[PDB]
Amino acid sequence: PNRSISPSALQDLLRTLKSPSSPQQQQQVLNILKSNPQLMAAFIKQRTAKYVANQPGMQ
Amino acid sequence: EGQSDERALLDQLHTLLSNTDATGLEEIDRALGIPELVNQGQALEPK
Repeated sequence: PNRSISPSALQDLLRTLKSPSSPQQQQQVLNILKSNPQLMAAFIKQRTAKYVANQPGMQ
Repeated sequence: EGQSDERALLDQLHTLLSNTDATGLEEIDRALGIPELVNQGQALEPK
């Protein structure tokens, strides 16, 4: 996790959401999320994008 | 980096992590203030 920053999270953050967020409901997502900063920002960006595409209000 | 395998594995990982939703992802979003960042317009920013 150096060339690609998430190649470990490619197993563990992947299985952390492939195994659903019911037994995976906890901050165990958030604890692997932080590892690749671009994945973290891409999460925050597309999370926000998914929301404005559902509940924009004025944005 | 050389965003090649890093790009492709980032793409599939942010696709998983934003595939619509996940039932505890609501907490992960509010733990990052994301439902507030919505009304701030953060989705519309290039950064």
